[PDB]
Amino acid sequence: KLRGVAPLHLGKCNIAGWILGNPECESLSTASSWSYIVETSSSDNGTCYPGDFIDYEELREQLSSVSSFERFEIFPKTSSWPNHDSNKGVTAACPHAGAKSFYKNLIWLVKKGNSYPKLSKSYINDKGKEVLVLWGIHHPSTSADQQSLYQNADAYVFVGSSRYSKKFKPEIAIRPKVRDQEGRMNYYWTLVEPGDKITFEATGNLVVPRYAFAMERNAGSGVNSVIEKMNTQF
Amino acid sequence: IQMTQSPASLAVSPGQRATITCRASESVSNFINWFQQKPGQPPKLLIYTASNKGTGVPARFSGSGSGTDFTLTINPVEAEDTANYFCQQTKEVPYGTFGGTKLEIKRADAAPTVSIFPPSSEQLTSGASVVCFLNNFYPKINVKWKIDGSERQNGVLNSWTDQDSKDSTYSMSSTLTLYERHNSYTCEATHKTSTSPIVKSFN
Amino acid sequence: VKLQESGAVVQPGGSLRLSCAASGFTGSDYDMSWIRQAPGKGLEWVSGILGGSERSYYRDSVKGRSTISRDNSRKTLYLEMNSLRAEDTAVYYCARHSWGGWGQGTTVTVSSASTKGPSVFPLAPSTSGGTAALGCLVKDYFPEPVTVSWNSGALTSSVHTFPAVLQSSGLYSLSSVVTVPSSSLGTQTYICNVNHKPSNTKVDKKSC
Repeated sequence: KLRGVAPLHLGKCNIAGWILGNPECESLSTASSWSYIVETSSSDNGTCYPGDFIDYEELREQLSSVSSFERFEIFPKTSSWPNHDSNKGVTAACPHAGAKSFYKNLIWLVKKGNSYPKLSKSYINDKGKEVLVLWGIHHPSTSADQQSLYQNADAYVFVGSSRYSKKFKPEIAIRPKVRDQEGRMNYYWTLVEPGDKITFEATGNLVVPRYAFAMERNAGSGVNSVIEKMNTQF
Repeated sequence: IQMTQSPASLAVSPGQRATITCRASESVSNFINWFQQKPGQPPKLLIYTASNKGTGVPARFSGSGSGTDFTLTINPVEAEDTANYFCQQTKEVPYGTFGGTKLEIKRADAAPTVSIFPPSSEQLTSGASVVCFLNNFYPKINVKWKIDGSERQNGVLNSWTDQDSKDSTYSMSSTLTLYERHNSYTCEATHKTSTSPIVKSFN
Repeated sequence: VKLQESGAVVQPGGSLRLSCAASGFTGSDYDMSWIRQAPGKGLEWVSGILGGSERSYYRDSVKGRSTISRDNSRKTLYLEMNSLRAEDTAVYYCARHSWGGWGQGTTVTVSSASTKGPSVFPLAPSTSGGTAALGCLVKDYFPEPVTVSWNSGALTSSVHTFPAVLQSSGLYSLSSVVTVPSSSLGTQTYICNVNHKPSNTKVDKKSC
C-alpha cells in the first residue's frame, strides 16, 4: 500500500519546467532539502521554449538524495555581460502575465547593436559543495534568424572544468512551429565539484546561466542506565 | 529594480516592543545587510538572512518573514535603537534597500534649557550674530527671537535639530545680522510650557 | 577587521577616485564593496568585485561611468568615479561582504564651489548657572565634513548641531555646545578644535 510519504510535491511546473525558471513557477518552499520529488506533469506545457533536455533522467536521480540546497546568483545578468545586449532575451513562449517573459535562471543572450564579440566567462567553487549549473543552446529557424540574433555565422559553444567537457554547434533549420517557434531551446546541466571552474566560451547561440544551484548527497539515493541511552532515531 | 521598502516611521517608549516591516517587490533572501543606522554614522548588521542575529547583536533584535515579506523586531526599546533602520541587500539581484523607518523613544522633557550668547570680539571684522542652544528636551519647538519686534515676522534663517540616542535634545539657532540697532536681544523658547525667556545686552 | 577611504569635493563633470585599505587578512579570496547613503535619507549600493577572477559589478545608473578595481598586494581597493553629478553627491562607504564589516566612509561633494576655510567665533557665555554652557560657532566654510572637538574628556555632553547651507548659493555654518561645571570656566582653561578635513585648516579657539 504505502511506498509513499515523499517531500516537495510540485504544484505547478515539473522538474524541468521549474528548476528551469519557467514563469508558470513560483510555489512551495523558498528553499529546502528532500527524499525525492513529485510531479504534476505539465507535459503538454512543460518547458515553454521547446527543445530537448539532455541527461534528464541522469539528473532526475541527481536531484533526489539532496541535503544542501541553495540557489545562488552565479553571475549577475547585469555586470556579467558588457559586450552583448542582455535583455533582448524575451520571447512569446514564456509570458509573465501580460508581457512575454523568459525563463528565470537563464539569460537568453543576443548581440548589442549589430555586434557579438567572442563571449568569455568562468566560475569557481569555494564551496565544499557540488555546484550544478544549467544553461541552454538555441538553434534559430533561419540564417536570418541566426544573424538577427547572434550575428556569427559559424558559432561554436565550448564549456569548462574537468568532470564535464563538450563543444556545441547550432542547427539553423525550420521545425514545426510550437508556440510559433520554429527554433529550439536545447537544455543542459553539469556538476561542479567543490574545486573546479566551469568555463563557458561562446561566439554565440548560448543561453547563459544567471542563478545556479548548490547541494549535496549520499549513496542509497532515490537497569535504568542502559535505558538512559533511550533507543534511537533520526 | 526589485523594490523592497519599510513602513511608516514611528515612535515608542523605552519599555516595550518596536515593530518594523519590509515588503519585497517579489521573493528573495553572500551578503552584507544592515540592520541599524545612527542619525549620521555607518550602518551595522542586526539580523542577517532575516531570521539570524548577527553574532554579538543585543538580543532584543529579532528577524522574521517569508519570501517577499519580512520583519525586524527589537523587544525592549533602549535609548540607542532610535537611529534609522533600512532593510537591506536584496541578496541576489541589483542589490537594493529602502529608506528605512524612524524610531524615536519616550522621554517627555519640557526643558530645552536655553542659553544665549552675544556676538564676539572676533566677529567685528567682516557683521554680528547671536546664538541660542535649547537642549535636552522632548519631543520636537519654537525659538522666538527678539531684538525689538513686529511690523513683519522675524527673518534670518537659523535653527537646527538632531534627535538622539539619550533623549531628543538640542536645537541650536543663530540670527544672521549685519551692526544695526537696539541693544536688546532675546531668544525665548516656546514649547509645551510657560515660555522661559532669555535676554539681551548690558555687559 | 577595518576599512579605509579617501575623498573630497569635485567639480561637476570632474572625476574622482576613492580608496579602501584592508586588515583582517583575506583580501584575495574575499570580495568587497562600495555603497553610498545619499542625503535626504541614506541609500544605495554602487558597486563590488570578487576574489580570484576579479569580476566587476555595478548597477545601470553608473555602468560606463564608475569603475571598481582591486589590488590583492597593496590590500586596498579603489572606486573610480567619473562624470560626477547631482545625485553622485553622497557619502561613500567601502565595505566587506561575508558568505559562510563596514568602513569609515568618506564624503564626495559634486560641486565647483570653492573649498573655503571656515572661520570660528567663540560664543562666550547672565546670572550664575551652576553649570556653564559653552558654544563654539563655525561659520562661512565649504565643503564638509567638519569635526568640532572640545578635545576628549569634555566631549561627554558635547553636541554638534547639524550644519545648514548659508542661504548664499551655498556656504555653511555649524555650532556646538559643551555644557560645563561653573567652577571649571575662567578657571580651568577651555577650548574647541574646529577641524576642516579638506583644506588642512586645523584651528583652536579658546572661549573668552
